[PDB]
Amino acid sequence: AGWNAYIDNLMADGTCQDAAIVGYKDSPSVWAAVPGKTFVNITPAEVGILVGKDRSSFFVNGLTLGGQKCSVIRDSLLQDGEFTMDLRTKSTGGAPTFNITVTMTAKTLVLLMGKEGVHGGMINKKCYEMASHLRRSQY
Repeated sequence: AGWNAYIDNLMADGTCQDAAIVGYKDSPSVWAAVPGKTFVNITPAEVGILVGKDRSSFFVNGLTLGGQKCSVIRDSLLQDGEFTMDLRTKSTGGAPTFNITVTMTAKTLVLLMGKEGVHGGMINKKCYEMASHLRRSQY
């Protein structure tokens, strides 16, 4: 309810192409996402891996978000005051790859995907700031 307003903000400057707010407690589900893209299709199983105990194997095997294959660049998801994970999509046949940052709040995972050529640091900072805003409001 009203959660798509946060998506609108994340999508406002035009450098990002996808975004989602996913609750990870109890039964995971997408609270808001960009219709027609990738994050909207995120499954509870994919959410279980992001917040999982094994935080090594995915550096070798990669992971999927909405069925899209990704490689993990750095993981500080469960690190207090840091809360981020930087990823990059894995493409095939000349398709462009995009940078993604996932930030954990008290109840959600804020995922953001940049457009082609957009630096991961910019994506990381934007995702982190939205996550902190939510965190301050107890989400």
